[PDB]
Amino acid sequence: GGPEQLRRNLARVVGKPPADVPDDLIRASLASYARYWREAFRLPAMDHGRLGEQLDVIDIDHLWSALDAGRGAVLALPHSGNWDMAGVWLVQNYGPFTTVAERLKPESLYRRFVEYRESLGFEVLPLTGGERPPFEVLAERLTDNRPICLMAERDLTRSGVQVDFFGEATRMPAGPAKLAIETGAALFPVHCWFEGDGWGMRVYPELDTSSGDVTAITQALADRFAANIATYPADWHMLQPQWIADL
Ligand SMILES: CCCCCCCCCCCCCCCC(=O)O
Ligand SMILES: [Mg+2]
Repeated sequence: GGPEQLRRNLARVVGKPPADVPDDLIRASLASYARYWREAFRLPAMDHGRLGEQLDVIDIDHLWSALDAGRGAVLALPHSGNWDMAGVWLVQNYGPFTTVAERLKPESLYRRFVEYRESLGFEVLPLTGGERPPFEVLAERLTDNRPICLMAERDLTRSGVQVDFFGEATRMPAGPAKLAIETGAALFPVHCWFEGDGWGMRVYPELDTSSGDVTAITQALADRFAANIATYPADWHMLQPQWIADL
């Protein structure tokens, strides 16, 4: 989609026609987008121990307490800030975790990305073409009282859950809700953003699963993502189509 699709996505976040999205916001979002890729370049070579010691996560005790209760946890977050840096922080402060990635094309580029995240200490499952269904591995991780992390605000396929997002229809993956219902794992929304020259991260209160309804739960997740993106609009680098009307 590139910058023009980014402008159109920011138009929803901010409630204005694409043409009226503030110039300063478009600028900051492109700078934020550039920063992610500049950090991805060097992140495998940074001092991960130092980063784990010196960065903080607001309300990380949410997660720790879910793991003290033996429940496992689903950390669901949007494409904001540098989520790979948060992953480094979790690897250093808790240990390796499991996640999931679209099997991009070409396979050589997919492998580049796998190597990148594996060098950060993550276990990355292919969304397609792996030995086992990713869901089933994830559920086994949760039942072993482990955290999993899922990028959770975009899934524009037939099986994605339709939710309202900044007042308009989009689709988000059902996995986070499905996994929490099936395993009892706590479903924590997470947000990452850029905090000056550093990184801001927060774990939010777990989502109520009493409804047993994937669509209601995913809507609550979307609502929290929308509130967090609204706080740091420039850090949500969604340059791909997000809302259904843009497909
Ligand atoms: C604040 C608590 C720790 C949060 C850690 C979250 C780590 C997220 C890691 C995601 C890795 C996969 C991202 C690539 C997927 C894609 O966009 O195709
Ligand atoms: Mg309840």
